[PDB]
Amino acid sequence: ALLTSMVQASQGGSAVLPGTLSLYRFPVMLERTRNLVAQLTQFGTSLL
Amino acid sequence: ALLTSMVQASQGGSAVLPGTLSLYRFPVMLERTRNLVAQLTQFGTSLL
Amino acid sequence: RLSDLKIFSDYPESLGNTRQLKQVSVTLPALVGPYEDIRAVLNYGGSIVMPRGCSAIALSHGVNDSGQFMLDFNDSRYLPFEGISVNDSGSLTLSFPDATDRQKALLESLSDIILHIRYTIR
Amino acid sequence: MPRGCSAIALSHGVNDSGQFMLDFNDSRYLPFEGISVNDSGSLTLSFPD
Amino acid sequence: LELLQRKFTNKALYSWMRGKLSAIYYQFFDLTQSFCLMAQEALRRELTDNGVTFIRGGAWNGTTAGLMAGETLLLNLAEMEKVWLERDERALEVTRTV
Amino acid sequence: LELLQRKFTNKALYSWMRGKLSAIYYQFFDLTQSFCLMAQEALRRELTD
Amino acid sequence: SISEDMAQSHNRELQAEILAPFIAATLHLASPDMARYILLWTDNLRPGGLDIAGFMTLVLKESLNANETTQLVQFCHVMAQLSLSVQTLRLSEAELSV
Repeated sequence: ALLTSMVQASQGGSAVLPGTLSLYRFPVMLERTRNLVAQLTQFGTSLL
Repeated sequence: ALLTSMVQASQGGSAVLPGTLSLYRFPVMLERTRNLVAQLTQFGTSLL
Repeated sequence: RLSDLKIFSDYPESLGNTRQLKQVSVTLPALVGPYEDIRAVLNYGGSIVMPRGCSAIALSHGVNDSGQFMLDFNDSRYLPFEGISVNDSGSLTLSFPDATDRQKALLESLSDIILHIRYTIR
Repeated sequence: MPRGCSAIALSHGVNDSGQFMLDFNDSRYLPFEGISVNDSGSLTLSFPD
Repeated sequence: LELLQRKFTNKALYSWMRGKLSAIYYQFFDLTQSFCLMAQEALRRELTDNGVTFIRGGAWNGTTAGLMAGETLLLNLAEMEKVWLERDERALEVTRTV
Repeated sequence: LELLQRKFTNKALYSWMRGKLSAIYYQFFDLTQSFCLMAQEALRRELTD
Repeated sequence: SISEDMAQSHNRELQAEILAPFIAATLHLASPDMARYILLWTDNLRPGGLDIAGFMTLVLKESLNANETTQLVQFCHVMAQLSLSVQTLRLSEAELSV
């Protein structure tokens, strides 16, 4: 009688580049990035 | 014994017309288009 | 030179040590003819990283000039010269072009230069 | 008190408020706001040098 | 089978709903693409660089029957916003009397 | 089986939709990470730390 | 969802694209593309001397139908026959398009 099993392999992660300086103060950038990450989360949910 | 298969055909894509110039500056137009695109995405999800 | 002004010594060592510029204006008490505009440039020659275009201003009328349409301290964008440490080793340069030349008479009529520096203490 | 809302600086001294502009509709607390009038504390004016 | 045919959500209702939604989607896509185009024109005017192009077409691809067309517009608008943020600058002011 | 193959939401449609969404997600992640980095730089400048 | 302006246009492909979703809804077709190709086939057939433009003009009438009801019902009957035959044969969309 045969059997089967799952196999896993080593996986890596992303890296971080040095950032850049914008022109607006902190709260405006915070809100913009919040909107962008909300959009990204919606995309991920649809993919799943 | 009979069998069946899927058939695909060549498909095209949309084109781009020259744009027009509005009266408002950039960020407000950006936000309006963002709202419209969000509505379009909701329509697509409902269709699916 | 900025550090040569000894601004840091104008107040006690307490109350905070992080003192940075917030706004710079400049007044030129000189006789200027009607329908004539002064032309000057104020520039920062330091080495601290700055947002684009926030390191120099232009001078047209020279009466408490700030180089702006209107001055709004609640602006969502950084004001010119904002964030510069008052103890910096850099220098501020005032340049009058074509003063040999067209701006000769106005510069002869010039008495001195006055700077208004508004900064914060934390 | 909230941080930094316990002292102001005097530069010109003509109805000075120690601010760029005074806006009573500010989202942040004004200096000395919230002090009970019947408090036992004292206000100190200091002239250095 | 008879009960299945008399259902409130029978075949006819679903067919009509998806037909109407398909028509609405088809018109809304044109409207939103026109909006994106005028936004891109505004950005081009702001940067004084006619060479930047972000709406490259192909959003409505027949393979997916036009679905998830809006995602491409969202990505293009995000790229537009990033370009505007990175290349923005505070301009010097000059007044001249003639 | 024949009906299953002729469906509107057949295998090909799902494959194409998920591939396109995967590409969009891959690019959007880079965009939003860059945005977060500039926000963090702005905060660092604000706190002078 | 129609207007006289597209009735006078000579682009029959655009008219087929416009009318596809409603035809699909009224015939229980799988997708709007199948409806568009069925419409093109019917236009090639010309059942009662009516092309796509003739049908679209007949729709845009305030019941001013003396004997054109015969043409309208004949066109609709031919369309229904074609759609039913395609559905029975289980013809794929790719083969029909080709």
